[PDB]
Amino acid sequence: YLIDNLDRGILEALMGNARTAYAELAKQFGVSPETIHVRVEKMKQAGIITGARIDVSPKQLGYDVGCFIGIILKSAKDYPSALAKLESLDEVTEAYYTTGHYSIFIKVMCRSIDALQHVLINKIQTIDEIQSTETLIVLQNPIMRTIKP
Amino acid sequence: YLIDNLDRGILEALMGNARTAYAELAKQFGVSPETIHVRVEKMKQAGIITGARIDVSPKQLGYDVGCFIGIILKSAKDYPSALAKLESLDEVTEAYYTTGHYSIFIKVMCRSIDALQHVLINKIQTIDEIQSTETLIVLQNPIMRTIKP
Amino acid sequence: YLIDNLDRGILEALMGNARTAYAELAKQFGVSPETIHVRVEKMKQAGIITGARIDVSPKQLGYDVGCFIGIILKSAKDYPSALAKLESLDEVTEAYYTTGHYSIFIKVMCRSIDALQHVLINKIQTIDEIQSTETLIVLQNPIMRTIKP
Amino acid sequence: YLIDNLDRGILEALMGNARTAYAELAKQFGVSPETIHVRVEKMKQAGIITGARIDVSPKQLGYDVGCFIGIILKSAKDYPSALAKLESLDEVTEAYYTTGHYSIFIKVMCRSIDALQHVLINKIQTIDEIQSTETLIVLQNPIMRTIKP
Amino acid sequence: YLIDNLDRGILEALMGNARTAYAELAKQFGVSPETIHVRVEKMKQAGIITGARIDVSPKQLGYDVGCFIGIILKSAKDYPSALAKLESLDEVTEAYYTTGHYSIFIKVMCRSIDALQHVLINKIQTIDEIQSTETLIVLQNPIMRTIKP
Amino acid sequence: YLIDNLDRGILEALMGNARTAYAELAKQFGVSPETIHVRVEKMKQAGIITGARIDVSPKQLGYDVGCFIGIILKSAKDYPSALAKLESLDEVTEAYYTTGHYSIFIKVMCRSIDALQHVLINKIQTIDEIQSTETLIVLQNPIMRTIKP
Amino acid sequence: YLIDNLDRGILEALMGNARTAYAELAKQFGVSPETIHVRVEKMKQAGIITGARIDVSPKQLGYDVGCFIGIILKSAKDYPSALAKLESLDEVTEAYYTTGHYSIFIKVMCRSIDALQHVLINKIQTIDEIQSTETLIVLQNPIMRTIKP
Amino acid sequence: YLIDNLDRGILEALMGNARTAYAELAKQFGVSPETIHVRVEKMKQAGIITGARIDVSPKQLGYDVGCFIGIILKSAKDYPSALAKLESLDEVTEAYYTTGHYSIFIKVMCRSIDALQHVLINKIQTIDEIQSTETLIVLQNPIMRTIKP
Ligand SMILES: NC(=O)C[C@H](N)C(=O)O
Ligand SMILES: NC(=O)C[C@H](N)C(=O)O
Ligand SMILES: NC(=O)C[C@H](N)C(=O)O
Ligand SMILES: NC(=O)C[C@H](N)C(=O)O
Ligand SMILES: NC(=O)C[C@H](N)C(=O)O
Ligand SMILES: NC(=O)C[C@H](N)C(=O)O
Ligand SMILES: NC(=O)C[C@H](N)C(=O)O
Ligand SMILES: NC(=O)C[C@H](N)C(=O)O
Ligand SMILES: [Mg+2]
Ligand SMILES: [Mg+2]
Ligand SMILES: [Mg+2]
Ligand SMILES: [Mg+2]
Repeated sequence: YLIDNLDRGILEALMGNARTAYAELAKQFGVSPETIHVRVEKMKQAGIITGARIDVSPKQLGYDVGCFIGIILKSAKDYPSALAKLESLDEVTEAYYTTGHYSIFIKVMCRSIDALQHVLINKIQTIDEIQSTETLIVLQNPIMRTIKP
Repeated sequence: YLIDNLDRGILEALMGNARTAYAELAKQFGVSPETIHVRVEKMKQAGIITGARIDVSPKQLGYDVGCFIGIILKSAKDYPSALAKLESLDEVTEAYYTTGHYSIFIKVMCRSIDALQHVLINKIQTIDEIQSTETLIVLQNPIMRTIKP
Repeated sequence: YLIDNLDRGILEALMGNARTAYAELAKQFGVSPETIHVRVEKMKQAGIITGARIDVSPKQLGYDVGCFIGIILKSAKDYPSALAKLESLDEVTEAYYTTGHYSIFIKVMCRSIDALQHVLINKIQTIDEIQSTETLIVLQNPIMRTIKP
Repeated sequence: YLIDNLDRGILEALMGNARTAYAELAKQFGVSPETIHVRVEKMKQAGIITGARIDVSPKQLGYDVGCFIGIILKSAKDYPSALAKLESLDEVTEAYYTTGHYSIFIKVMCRSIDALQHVLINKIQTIDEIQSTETLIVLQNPIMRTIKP
Repeated sequence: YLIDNLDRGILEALMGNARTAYAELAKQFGVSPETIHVRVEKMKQAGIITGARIDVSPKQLGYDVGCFIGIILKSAKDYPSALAKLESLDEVTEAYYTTGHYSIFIKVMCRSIDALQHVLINKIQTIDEIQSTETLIVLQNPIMRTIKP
Repeated sequence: YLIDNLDRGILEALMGNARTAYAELAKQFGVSPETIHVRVEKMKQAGIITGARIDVSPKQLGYDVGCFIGIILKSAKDYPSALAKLESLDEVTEAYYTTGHYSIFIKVMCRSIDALQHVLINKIQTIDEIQSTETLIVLQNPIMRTIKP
Repeated sequence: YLIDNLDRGILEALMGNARTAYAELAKQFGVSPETIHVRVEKMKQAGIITGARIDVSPKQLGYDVGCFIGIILKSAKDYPSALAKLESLDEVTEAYYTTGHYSIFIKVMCRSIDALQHVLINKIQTIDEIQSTETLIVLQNPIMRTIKP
Repeated sequence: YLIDNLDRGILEALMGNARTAYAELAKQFGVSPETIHVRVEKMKQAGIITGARIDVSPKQLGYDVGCFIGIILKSAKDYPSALAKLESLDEVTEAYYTTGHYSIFIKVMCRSIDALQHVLINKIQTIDEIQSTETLIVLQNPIMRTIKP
């Protein structure tokens, strides 16, 4: 699905506030309230727009220890089953199959280093395909934002 | 600012759909349409709720090359100045001060390897504090989700 | 257990000399010999004060080769049993579960490199969960001190 | 200064409790209350005994973040000057010149990751000799003990 | 087989264009069309000249993602059988037994990172002798040429 | 410029022998001696076909030491200037800007380790941008071949 | 066995030439031909002097490729048996149990990279305890000498 | 200068004992006392035989700390100047320009870790070209021997 500058204008608007009214964007882009409705709806079926949701701040919820963990597996064919075990875990918010040293690269979000220690040892490291982990503790997270379409 | 099980119930709901009706949640948890408005508003002044926005899929917008780049600097004191230069780059969506080998650990989102090559050489590696970069290219991103509060 | 500046004053005093008399600290902080007795006793049940002991110098006892060893295990779930085997060894004075490359990070204190070689090969490396060790020999240990509460 | 089995017997006792009575040890080993006073005093002038102090638990005093930091310098001759700057930092409890990758290997003791981040950026990495740091965060410290002489 | 400067002159000529006529090189080097024919033929039986072929450009055929992959095997004796499995794959254009970290170092030529991901996971990583891969994605390939005999 | 199965059929043939007759291929695929001339000529203006050349074996010409060298630079912005110096070296047959640890990844082809040592010290490492090199020496090169389009 | 400056004087002399006559050293150090005989003989039973032998030059015997190899074993307890297999090999001239990454660090002396390749693959890498090798090829060996007692 | 089986027979003999009699070797191989004198003398002018010297054991002379040090330089062109400074150090017994991570790979022979620490800091790391050292300490040296020609 290709994308007008009308589509981009809508996305910028609704990416900053989901509740900015379609009738205000019509006035703004010089189109009808109705095309705006339809543009948005095409982008939903395209899979571009995935939902409207409140954004939350994990830190102000007391997640003081976020980290990335590189997982090294005992053998590389083990990725699909390792992944299946990891995904059952709520502390794992992201996971990637990347270049470089690691088989899997994941983010886990934890409340304390005591919590992180319990997850590593008892939830992640017990996963039988896993030979080693290397976790990179976030001490500061100054930039967090979005693609600017 | 500590939260109770009503605060969580509200969050779980509005993190799935920003647009669900305060009036349904009132019926759901057995409370007043007005306590829900207020709880949400406190979490806002708390900084727990940061906004209501539509979520977008970069893949569907043609961002086929996600990467994490680890930045190593000429000397470690250089971190504030390198950060300042990187944050002006819109292709940098995230940045972390972490443990381990790198000074700064960033995500860039790009459309192609040709684009990514242009950004590395022209925008990132032209930054004068930066000794070397190591980019980890995402081939697969099977888990992307949120803290489940 | 929280801590006055009376508590800190006592700790500084008794951390430099266990035998500095309670009746001298009373004079010094303008309290009774009896509160000092009781402050110390609360900190003992708190677990803050762990004991009074003579400090010894391993070097003047002929421990010329101290080292840290990073242990890499064949698989990560192996930590609890590896640790249980290590702890039986008197040359292992410390052990840590850390971030980074190693599964376990330990200090061993030895008299000579001939001694260190015998321990590595015959006591540590015979531990069956262990795939590799990497030992960092201390050549100089210029700072050794304490948290300053 | 070489030690016999009376010297060890004395050490083992006073390393467990600084306060045990010379008079009990005399009865224990079958010697004079006065030879024990003297043996201890020689070990003191030998530098084998360095003091009698209370031991403190950092954890109970709220030091939840222990770490080892490996320091890499811009050039290796810089070791004496970097050491001098680090030793003025009270959060650095230990420092080693070791083998392997790092120029200086230090322990810092901190209350939180927020504190540790402040010390890294503001106190440690502002040291001008220092190219990069690599900090290993302690998640667990199951063995902490002494040479058993 | 040793090599005149006549041999080199012929090779330079025919390395730039296979179709440069033998009767033009005769004029050029002051020999007969017939020795040129025979020189070339000796170099063919020597194995120096391996063929005449059109050179193609993989990039203009839409190979946007070339890479090198370092293969680490579970055990080193495994090289011959790993290699035998790899060679069945058309995306593997080169392979080397090198010094350094890797057991095998290979080039694979792919159309997209989606393609590369499918090969890694399903063709290369399924090879049972393989413990890990590390792939170095080519972002730019500015020099590609030949030995200049 | 997209290609059909006639374009591939032509390529497969002329990549094996540049000299096979357009007239045989016409009979082979059931088309005109003249459409084959034209298809080839379009692929030429497309840049898909770059030439017809004889292939040479470096081994048979006495190049016993092939190597890949990873170049690390003093600062990453230095890549264009280091590249320019390397490309003047005829022993450098290939060069890549890749991911991972190195700034530039090159192939050099040499006759002996004595030669290779002379090139490293005298021609490559004299380049002023270059902090360090890491050369991977080819001991075996069992697969060398082409994209199979 | 402790060592006079007479002992050192003899060793320097006989280390440069085994055939420098005892009666010349007597004149030189102002002692008898007979003490010199006896000094040397004590050092032999001490094990200090191990033999008199011609020194050879491997390079002028056509050993163009010397190397060090770091051996990584599948598990660390495997050292004694790995070593026993290695020692049967004539190309292995030295072996060390060292700190750092490798289980065993060895020197092998070879005539060519073709020879080195055959040894690695067929003699060293077939040793079943071995997971990986990393070989450091000597390109230049400018200093080779002796302790100066 | 190529050698036959008489040349080898001579070498094998005199590499075991420099002092065995030319007259016994003549009887042994069935040749003239005089051809043996001559063969040896050619190998001398060839540079194959470099001397006859007594071999010494460093261990028995109290060298308990052998090490290999890998030297990394600030820039790679610095190799000739760093070498020149190192070769003036008598504790450096060997030095190599090798492949892999290090610029220079050296052996130092030392009596204690206290000595080795003094040499590193005061003699080696004071060399201004040197960014960092990595020393591998020998704990065991089970194989030490010669090419068997
Ligand atoms: N995630 C993976 O297994 C990819 C692997 N680290 C590579 O680059 O080859
Ligand atoms: N980002 C930083 O500079 C922190 C550094 N990687 C450390 O662990 O010490
Ligand atoms: N000690 C451990 O297993 C922790 C591990 N090295 C990590 O950082 O993931
Ligand atoms: N601390 C040092 O500078 C010693 C260095 N890491 C070495 O092993 O050579
Ligand atoms: N390809 C190999 O197995 C060689 C190995 N990486 C070495 O240098 O020892
Ligand atoms: N060649 C480069 O500078 C790219 C670098 N190795 C990276 O991955 O970021
Ligand atoms: N050779 C060994 O196994 C020693 C090991 N590399 C260590 O330093 O712990
Ligand atoms: N000693 C050197 O500078 C050579 C370097 N280690 C390389 O492999 O390229
Ligand atoms: Mg959102
Ligand atoms: Mg104490
Ligand atoms: Mg060709
Ligand atoms: Mg000798």
